[PDB]
Amino acid sequence: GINQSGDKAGSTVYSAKGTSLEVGGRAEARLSLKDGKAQDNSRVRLNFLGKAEINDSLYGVGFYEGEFTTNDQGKNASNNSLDNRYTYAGIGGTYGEVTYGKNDGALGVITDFTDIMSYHGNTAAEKIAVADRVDNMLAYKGQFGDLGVKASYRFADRNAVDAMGNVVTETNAAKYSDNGEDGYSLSAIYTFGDTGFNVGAGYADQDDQNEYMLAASYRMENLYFAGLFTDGELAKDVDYTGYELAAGYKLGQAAFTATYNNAETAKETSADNFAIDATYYFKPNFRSYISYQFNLLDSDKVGKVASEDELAIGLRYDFH
Amino acid sequence: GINQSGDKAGSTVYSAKGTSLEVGGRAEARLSLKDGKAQDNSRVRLNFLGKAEINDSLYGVGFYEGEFTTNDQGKNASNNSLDNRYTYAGIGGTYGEVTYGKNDGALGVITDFTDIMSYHGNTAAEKIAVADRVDNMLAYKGQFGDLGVKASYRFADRNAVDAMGNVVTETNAAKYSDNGEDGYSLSAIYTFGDTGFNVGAGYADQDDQNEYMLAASYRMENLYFAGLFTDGELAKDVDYTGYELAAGYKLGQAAFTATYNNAETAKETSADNFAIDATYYFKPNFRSYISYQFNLLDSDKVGKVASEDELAIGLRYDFH
Amino acid sequence: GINQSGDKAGSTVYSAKGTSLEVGGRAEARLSLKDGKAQDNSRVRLNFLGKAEINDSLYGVGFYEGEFTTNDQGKNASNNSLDNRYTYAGIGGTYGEVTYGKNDGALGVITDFTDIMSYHGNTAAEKIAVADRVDNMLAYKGQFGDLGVKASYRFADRNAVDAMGNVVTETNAAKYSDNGEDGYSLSAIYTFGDTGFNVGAGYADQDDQNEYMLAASYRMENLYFAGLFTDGELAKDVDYTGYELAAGYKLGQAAFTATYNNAETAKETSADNFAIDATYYFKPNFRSYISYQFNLLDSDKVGKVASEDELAIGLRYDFH
Ligand SMILES: CCCCCCCCOCCOCCOCCOCCO
Ligand SMILES: CCCCCCCCOCCOCCOCCOCCO
Ligand SMILES: CCCCCCCCOCCOCCOCCOCCO
Ligand SMILES: CCCCCCCCCCCC[N+](C)(C)[O-]
Ligand SMILES: CCCCCCCCCCCC[N+](C)(C)[O-]
Ligand SMILES: CCCCCCCCCCCC[N+](C)(C)[O-]
Ligand SMILES: CCCCCCCCCCCC[N+](C)(C)[O-]
Ligand SMILES: CCCCCCCCCCCC[N+](C)(C)[O-]
Ligand SMILES: CCCCCCCCCCCC[N+](C)(C)[O-]
Ligand SMILES: CCCCCCCCCCCC[N+](C)(C)[O-]
Ligand SMILES: CCCCCCCCCCCC[N+](C)(C)[O-]
Ligand SMILES: CCCCCCCCCCCC[N+](C)(C)[O-]
Ligand SMILES: CCCCCCCCCCCC[N+](C)(C)[O-]
Repeated sequence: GINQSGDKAGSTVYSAKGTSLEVGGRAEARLSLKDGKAQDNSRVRLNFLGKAEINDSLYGVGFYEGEFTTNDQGKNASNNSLDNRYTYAGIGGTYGEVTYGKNDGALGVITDFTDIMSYHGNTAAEKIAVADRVDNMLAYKGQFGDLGVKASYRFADRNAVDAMGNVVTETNAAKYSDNGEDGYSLSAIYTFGDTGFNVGAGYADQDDQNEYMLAASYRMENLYFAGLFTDGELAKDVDYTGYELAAGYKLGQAAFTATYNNAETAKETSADNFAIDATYYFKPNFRSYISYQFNLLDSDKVGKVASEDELAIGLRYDFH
Repeated sequence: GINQSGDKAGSTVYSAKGTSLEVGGRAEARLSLKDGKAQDNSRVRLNFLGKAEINDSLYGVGFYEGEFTTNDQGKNASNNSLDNRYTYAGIGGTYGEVTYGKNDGALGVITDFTDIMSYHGNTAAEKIAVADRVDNMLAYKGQFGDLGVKASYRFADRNAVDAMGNVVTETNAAKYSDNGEDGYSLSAIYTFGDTGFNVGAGYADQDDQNEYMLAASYRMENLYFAGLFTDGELAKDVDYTGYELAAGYKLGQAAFTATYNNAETAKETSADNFAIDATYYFKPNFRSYISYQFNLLDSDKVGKVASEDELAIGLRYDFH
Repeated sequence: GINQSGDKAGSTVYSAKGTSLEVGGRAEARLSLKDGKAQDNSRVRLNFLGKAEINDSLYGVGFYEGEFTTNDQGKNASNNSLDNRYTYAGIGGTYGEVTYGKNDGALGVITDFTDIMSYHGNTAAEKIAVADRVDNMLAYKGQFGDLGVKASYRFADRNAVDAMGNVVTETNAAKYSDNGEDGYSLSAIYTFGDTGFNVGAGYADQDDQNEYMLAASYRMENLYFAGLFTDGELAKDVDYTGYELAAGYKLGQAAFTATYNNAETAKETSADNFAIDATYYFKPNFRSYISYQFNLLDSDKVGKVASEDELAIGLRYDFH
C-alpha cells in the first residue's frame, strides 16, 4: 500500500478445492507536462495468477503480466506496443518460495523503503539486472520470524560463435559459448517487533558491475520517514553513489509524499530531484493524483532539456 | 445494435457492491473475394471494462481493447500483429462522462446514421483524428432528454528539437517543442419525441484540417432510412465532399441493408459504392453474413485494381 | 493426456442457458542446457473459448490463443514478443465441425501417435502448412464411432502485380493475382474395438509439396507403444523421409517415455535422436519434468553445434 505505484492483487474468476485463478492489472491515464508541452504516458496492465495447493505445506504457482501502450502522434494509428513484464513458474511452502523465468531480484524490497510516490521518486537508486528483474534466473524469498530474506542467481546466456569467437547466426557457428552475464543478489530486512522501525541491507554482482545498499525506516500511525544509501560500480572503475530521503503522511483518504534524490556517476551529478505529490483514494481501486518534480541539475553543465521540471496528472483504475 | 459492425457489451467475471469487471470482444472469420482472388481478413478482439461506484451520482471507469490478426501467406508463421484500440480512464455521473487516454471523438455517432452494414459501407464519410479516435485527448459525452451531446479536445504532442529546429533524439536536443497537432470536435443529436425521426450535426478541427457533418434518419416498424452529408478540407485547398444513403429492413431474424456512398477529393471522384447484404442472427452473439460491393469508379480514370467489385463472407461470435 | 506437451482445457468464467466462455493456457518454466550453457525457453499461453448452443444438434464457436515470451540477454529489457497461434470461428453439430481462420490441419492427430514427450520428440515427422496450422483455410473434423476423420482446404492468397508481373504494392499494381499456395489435407483414424489397437493415416498437398503418413499404436493399461512413418516431397524432386518410434510407462503419479527419431532430407540424414524423460504430476494442472536427448548426428558431417546433446528441465502450471 505504501508503495503507491506498485501493483495490487487481482481477483478470483474461478476456484475449486485449493486451486484458483486471479485476474488483475490496471488502466492508468497519465498526462506529462514539460515546458508547457504535453505528452500522453497512459498505460494498461493485465495479469494472471494461478495457485494450486499440493498439500498443507506445499503449493505450485504460475504468473504472467503484460503492459500495453499507444503512441498516435496525431493520427488514428495502429499501435503494436507490448511488454511481457513477468513470465515465471515456481514452488513454495514452509521454507519459502522459488521460481524460474522473468521475475524480481532481491534489491527491490530495499528500494521500496523510499519508493513511495505515485509517479516520481526512485531516481537515485539504480539496480543492476540480476538485482532488478530479468529472465534466465532462479529467485527465492522467505520469512523467518522478524527477518525477511531474498536471494537470486542468474545464468549466463548461451550464444553461438565462429572459430574466432565472434557472435554469429546458429547456422554459421563453430561452437556454443555464452555472454558472461551470470550473477547473483542477496538482501535482508529486520523488523523490530512493533514500534515501527525497519532496517535493511543488500548486495548484488553481475559481470563487471556490483553494488550494495543500506536502508532504514520509521512508521507510526499516519506518519512515515525513511532513508536509503546505494554504492557500487557500473563498469570499469566507474563509481555510482546515491542518496534518497522520503517522508509521507495521510489525512483522511488523501495521502501526501515528498522525496529528495541525489545521484553521482563518474564524479558528476547525474540526478538531483525534489518531488512532491498528492493522491486521493476514492475507492480502493480508483484514485487520482497530481505531482511536481523540481529538477536541480545545473543547465550550464548538462543542458536545457535534461534540467527541466516536470508536472504530472493521473487517474488510476485497478482491476480487483 | 442497428450499427451491426460495432462492439457488443461484455459480461461480468466478478462483482462485489458497485464494482465490477466485464470481459468482452469477438472472434470474427471474414473471407474477401476480389477478381476471384481470396484474402483472409479474420480478426479477434478482447476487452476489459472495470467500473466502480463512488456514490449514487458518481463512478470511476477503466477500459482496454486489443485486436489480433494473422498473415501467414502460405507458411505456419509467427504472428506478432497487435493493435491497442482503446486505453483510457475516466470519471462520470449526473452531468455525463469525461475520459483521458485513447478513446472516441464526437463524430462517430453522426456517421453511425448510415454505418449500418456488417462489412461494407462507411466509405464516404472521412473523419479527422480528434473526431475519430486518438490519444492525448480529453473526451466528453452526455445525454439530456431528447438531446445527445459529445465533445473532445486534443493536445499537441511534445517533441524534441536541436538548435535549428529539427526533430531529433532527446539526448541531441536543444529544447522541447511540439508537432502542432492540437484540435477539437463537437456534435449533437436531437430526437423528435416518439416519432422515430432523428437529426444530427457536428464539426471538427485539427491543424490544417477541418470538417462538418449533417445527418437525418427515420425509423418506423421494421424499416429504417437515413442520409448523411460531410464537407471540409484535408489540407491546403484539398477539398472533400461526401454523400451517403442507407436503407434497411428486418424480417423475423436475419436483417437486410443497402447503402450508396459517393466521395470527392480534390475535385475528383475518390469513392463510389453501392452495396447490399444479408445477416442472419442464430443467437444474439452468433451470426453469419454475406455482402457484395459494386465498385462504380471508372477504370479509365483510377485503374483496374481500384475499380474492382468485392464479395465478402463472414461468421461472427461475440464474447458474452 | 498422452500427448503431454499439448494444451489442456480451460475453465468457465461465466455461463448461462447454453452459452459459455472459458479461459485457459499455461505458465511454463523451461531451462535448456547445451554444452554446459543455459538458455531460458520459458513460455506463457492464454486462450479464450466461446460456445453457444443454437439447438439440440447445432452450435457456434469462437477461439483465440496467444503465446508470450521474453529474451532479456542480461538486461531488464522490454519484450514485445507475441504469437497469435489460433484465430477462428466456426459452426458444428451432428455431422461434425467446420471453421474458418487460423486453425489446425488434418495431420496433427497422426503425428500425435508418437508425440508423447514433455519436451523432446516429434523431430522426424515434418508437416506442410495446410496439414499443420495455417490461415485462409477451411477446416473440418468429425467422430463417428471408432472413426475419426479430419480434412482441410486452403485458398491461395490474393496479391497484386505490375504489368511485368512483379509483386508490388496495391497502388502500383496492374492487376490482382495470387501466390499459388492453395492446397488440401485429409486424415483418418480407426480404433480396433476394445483391443487397444489404433491405426491411422493421412495425406496432404500444397503447391509443389506433398506427403503421406502411416501410423499405428497399442495401448494397454499402463503400457503404450507406437510407430509412425512419413514420406513426401519438399520441392522439385527433393525427397523427405521420416521414422519415429515411441514407448511409455506409468507408475502412480509418474510418467516415463522414450523415443527414437530419424529423418532424411535430400538423401542425407538431417535428424537422429534418442531421448528419455520423467514427468511428475503433483496436481492435474501442476507438473515438473526432466529430459535428455542423445544426439546421434556425426560431427564430421553437419558440425559440432548441430550434433550436441541436450538436457532440459521444466516446471509447468496450467490455467484451469
Ligand atoms: C504513503 C503515505 C505515507 C502514510 C503512511 C502511514 C501508514 C499508512 O499507509 C498505508 C498506505 O496508505 C494507503 C492510502 O489509502 C488511504 C486509505 O485510508 C485508510 C487509512 O486512513
Ligand atoms: C439492423 C439493420 C437495419 C434493419 C432495419 C432495422 C430497423 C427496424 O427496427 C428493428 C430494430 O432492431 C435493430 C437490431 O438489429 C439487429 C438484429 O437483431 C435481430 C434479432 O432479433
Ligand atoms: C503420457 C506418456 C506416458 C506413457 C504412459 C501412458 C500409458 C497409460 O495411459 C494411461 C492414461 O493416462 C494418460 C494421461 O497421462 C497424463 C498425465 O496424467 C497424470 C495424472 O494422473
Ligand atoms: C542470509 C544471511 C543473514 C544475514 C543477516 C544477519 C541478521 C542481522 C542483520 C540484519 C539486519 C540488517 N542490517 C542492516 C542490520 O544489517
Ligand atoms: C510541512 C511540510 C510538509 C512537506 C511534505 C508534504 C508532502 C507534500 C504534500 C504535497 C503538497 C500538499 N501540502 C502542501 C498540503 O502538503
Ligand atoms: C543526503 C543527500 C546527500 C547528497 C550529497 C552528495 C554530494 C555529491 C558531491 C558531488 C559533487 C559533484 N562534483 C563532482 C562537482 O563534486
Ligand atoms: C521541505 C523544503 C522544501 C522547500 C520547497 C521549496 C520550493 C522552491 C521553489 C523556489 C521558488 C520559490 N520562489 C520564492 C523563489 O519563487
Ligand atoms: C424491396 C427490395 C429493394 C431492396 C431493399 C433494400 C434492402 C436490400 C437488401 C439486400 C438483400 C437481398 N434480397 C434478399 C432483399 O434480395
Ligand atoms: C446522391 C449524391 C450524388 C453526388 C454525386 C456528385 C457528383 C460530383 C462529381 C462529378 C465530377 C466532378 N466534376 C466537378 C469535375 O465534374
Ligand atoms: C438470411 C441469409 C443471410 C445469411 C447468409 C449466409 C451465407 C452463407 C455463405 C454461402 C456462400 C454462397 N456463395 C457466396 C458461395 O455463393
Ligand atoms: C464408414 C464406416 C462407418 C464407421 C465405422 C463405425 C465404427 C464402429 C462403431 C463402434 C462404436 C464405438 N463407440 C465407442 C464410438 O461407440
Ligand atoms: C483408413 C484409416 C486407417 C485404417 C484403415 C482402414 C481402411 C478403411 C478405409 C475406408 C474408410 C475411409 N475413410 C475413413 C476416409 O472413410
Ligand atoms: C520420481 C520421478 C520424478 C521425475 C521428475 C523429476 C523432475 C526433476 C526435478 C526438476 C525440479 C527443479 N525444481 C527445483 C524447479 O524443482
